[PDB]
Amino acid sequence: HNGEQIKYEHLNVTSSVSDFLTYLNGRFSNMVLGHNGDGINEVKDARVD
Amino acid sequence: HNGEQIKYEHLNVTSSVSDFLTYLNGRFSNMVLGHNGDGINEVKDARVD
Amino acid sequence: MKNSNDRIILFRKAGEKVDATKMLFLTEYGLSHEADTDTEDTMDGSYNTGGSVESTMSGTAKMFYGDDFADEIEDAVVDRVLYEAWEVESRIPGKNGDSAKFKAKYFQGFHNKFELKAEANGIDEYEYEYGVNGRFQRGFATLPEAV
Amino acid sequence: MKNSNDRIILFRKAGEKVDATKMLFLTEYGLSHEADTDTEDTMDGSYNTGGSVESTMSGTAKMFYGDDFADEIEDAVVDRVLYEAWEVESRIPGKNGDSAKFKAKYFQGFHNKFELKAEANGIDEYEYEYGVNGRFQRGFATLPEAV
Amino acid sequence: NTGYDHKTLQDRLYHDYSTLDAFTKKVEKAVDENYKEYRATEYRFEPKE
Amino acid sequence: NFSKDDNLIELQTTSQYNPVIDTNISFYESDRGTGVLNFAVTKNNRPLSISSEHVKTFIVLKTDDYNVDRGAYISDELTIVDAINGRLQYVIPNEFLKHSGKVHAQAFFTQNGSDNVVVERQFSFNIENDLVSGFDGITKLVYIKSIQDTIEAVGKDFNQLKQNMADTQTLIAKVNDSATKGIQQIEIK
Amino acid sequence: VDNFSKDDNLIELQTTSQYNPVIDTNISFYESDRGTGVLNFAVTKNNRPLSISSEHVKTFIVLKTDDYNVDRGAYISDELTIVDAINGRLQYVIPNEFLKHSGKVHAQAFFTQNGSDNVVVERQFSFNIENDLVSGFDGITKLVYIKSIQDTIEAVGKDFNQLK
Amino acid sequence: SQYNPVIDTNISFYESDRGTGVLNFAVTKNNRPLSISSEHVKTFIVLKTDDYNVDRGAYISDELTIVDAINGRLQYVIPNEFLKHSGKVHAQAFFTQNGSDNVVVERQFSFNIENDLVSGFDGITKLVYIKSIQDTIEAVGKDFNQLKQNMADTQTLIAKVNDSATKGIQQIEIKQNEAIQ
Repeated sequence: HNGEQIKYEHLNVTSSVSDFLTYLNGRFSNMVLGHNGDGINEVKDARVD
Repeated sequence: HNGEQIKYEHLNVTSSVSDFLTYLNGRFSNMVLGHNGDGINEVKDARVD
Repeated sequence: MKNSNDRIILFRKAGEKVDATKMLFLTEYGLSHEADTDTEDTMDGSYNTGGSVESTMSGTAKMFYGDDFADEIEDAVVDRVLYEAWEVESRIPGKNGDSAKFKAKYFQGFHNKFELKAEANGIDEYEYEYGVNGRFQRGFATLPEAV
Repeated sequence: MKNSNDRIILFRKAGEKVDATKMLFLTEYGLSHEADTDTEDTMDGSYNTGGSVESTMSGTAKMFYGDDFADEIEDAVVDRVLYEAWEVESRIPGKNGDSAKFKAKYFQGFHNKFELKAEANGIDEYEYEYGVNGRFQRGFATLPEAV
Repeated sequence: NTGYDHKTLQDRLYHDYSTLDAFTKKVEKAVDENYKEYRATEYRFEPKE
Repeated sequence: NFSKDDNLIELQTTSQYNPVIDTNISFYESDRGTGVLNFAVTKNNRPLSISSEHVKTFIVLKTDDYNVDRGAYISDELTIVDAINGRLQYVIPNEFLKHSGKVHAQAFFTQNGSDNVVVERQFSFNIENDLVSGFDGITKLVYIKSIQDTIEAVGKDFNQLKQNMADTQTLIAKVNDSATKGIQQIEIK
Repeated sequence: VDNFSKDDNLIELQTTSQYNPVIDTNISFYESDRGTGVLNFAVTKNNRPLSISSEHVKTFIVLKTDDYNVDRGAYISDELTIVDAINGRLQYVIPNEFLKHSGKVHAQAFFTQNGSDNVVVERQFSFNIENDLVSGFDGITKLVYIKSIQDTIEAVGKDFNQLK
Repeated sequence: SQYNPVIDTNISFYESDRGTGVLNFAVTKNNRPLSISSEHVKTFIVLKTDDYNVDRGAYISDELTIVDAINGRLQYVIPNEFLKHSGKVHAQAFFTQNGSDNVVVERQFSFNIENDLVSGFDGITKLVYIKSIQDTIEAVGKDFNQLKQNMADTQTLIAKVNDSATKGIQQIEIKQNEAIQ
């Protein structure tokens, strides 16, 4: 089977495994090599629509 | 199926799902994180979609 | 680190359940396991045959007056009676409830050879070769008379 | 220029991935490669046949109380289990990123023979012959416990 | 929005986005299905039936 | 490129008595800005990911002839490259080379927020002498480049904050100029 | 506990009355970690893990440097911070202090019965900790640099308060 | 649960300094007063008043005065301008032997200095040893990072004041790009 096929069902949530694994890898990559800082200002700016 | 019978291709990176899960678990058990602040890592994790 | 004389070596006939004894005045004792593996060639590669293993042990000892055991051995080699022997290493007791019995190897087979030898003005020495006849089992065994 | 005792020699069963150990108290260790080439004659000339090569290594060592490895060997020769061994020369590290691991030869085969020997008032010595079962690979390998 | 505390905002954003995406995807799937059904019932050039 | 970026040493971040090792790395005296040490960190057997955001890594370096009247020692930061793979490199300084012979090194990491640190190997290292010499840097040099760069960066941050606070008065002029240029571009086309 | 410590040591502390002389553990900490020294003890009765909970036996570990003396040395007894009450997994974080006391350090476990004076004690071990170029190398420059940063903060604070 | 760091080096604070804030410290090396010299050792002291917000900070840093080396005493005369702050002045002393040992003994303490002179010379005094190059940054790292974060807060306030008009620039460019259509 191709990885896009198989379904990963969490609570009330449907998604493949390939997409989920890519999302896990992207999370790891962002948490590691993603620049950070001024989180409070980031949130207070994200408050806008 | 026992995992190894599955394909997983992304960004011209073909591999088996059962191997990629081990790779992710490895990267997670080797990931390092610092107490940058009171939510900096949290927002950095949320930065993906 | 083990002085050879620590190795204790017993024999007895299978039929005589009660009987027990030990070999005395060993000078040189040697065990052996001989694997018969002769690969026969193949076009695509080679295969290593798994053959039988004729294990045997040879010991030489002395022969004194207060013992006839060696005579029992030179009897068995001829009469081809079965025997069973115990290669027990002393100073190595059990682990839980087997302390009185020390580690040993047990194996049953025949005595394949007896050869004694004399030398003017010297004690006569008898050598024996014993074929083990199969797999040698492990465990612990108890000595007689605390020696 | 290499003192023999620099040669370090390890074994382990293929199945037991985690397991690792080393041979101790070697006295004489000898490797061997034996080429079987018997030319059969020809009218116009002669041709040198290229035959198999049954490489094997024989080592003798001593046997003490804080070790049973030699017993595992005398078990394998009988049970004819597979093993794999490492002839690592210490004081010879990698070249780029393999310094912790020193040069070695790796080969997998069976133990073809075990023969121990005793001698009154002396430590018992066990010798072993190991068949390599094919080509011996090269590279570098890491020691355990820094020794 | 469905009343369930998560471990992190990332998990919450993921679940909500996936719910919305599945909803919009189910909607367009139903749309395409109805359109194909109408095209069938209009044209209907299957001699085998 | 021309540089000695071929070497590579692994640092096992494990508590199993990883002893000192002669990495067999012999730069030369007349080598400036081209002596590089490629470190690859490994947690237990596979590479330990890293980042300049969460943690901050430094290395200590000390010649073997280190005395009070003559020696050498430093402690300076790293240059993480391919962090996810647990890889990084260190550009050898220029003043340290003048001191030749054996060298001991070390690489220690500090996790932000907690200041709890980690020390990996305490490995060895070599440096040789060449014929381009004659000047003697006998004066022992000991400078904590980490805290030195810290104070320098704090000063530069204060200065940049001052410049930004000064520019805050120019932002209205920027807005007006941008609006005027937009109106001009509209009236043009 | 975090995913940054060493935590590459699995010690098999078996409650066997037969014999458990000593463990000359192959382990080091380099004296400069001082923030993450983790010991992952296992527990077994004969060959299987134990099932110890908080309501059940409480845990204790005693640490003692090699050369302990009322004037010189180190000795303490603290908790274990149980991880898994099923497989007997006990992760103990070493204090910030002993890692400053270079050299060897012996240790031992201790299990108290929750609700009775009965206790149990496990096999010893010795996790040496070596010296490091980080915990040495000078006895002036550190003071010089702390003084320099103090002067810099005391100075820049004036301009900072001014511009603020 | 006792401790015995093997450096046998301590820097004690005389309780008999209740007058005129003449901080008279003593040194003990192997339970012995260590003879010091200007070159043999080095010293340092930092004092910060109670938690003033930013306005009145008695933040002083100065070396010591060798009153008696052979006896092992170190005097520090409190500046009159400093003791005006009647707030509890936290204090950090640092002594360093430079005897081929990386010992930098630090003493954290405080008292209740009055506008006239040192008063209430109490407070649970602790001591530490800087035996590693990471806490030299962490020794004064607390207030250092505090001021760093204050500077960063002012910087982000300035950045928000600037974005207030950068957003206007964005609105301008977008409205113009829409009008040209």
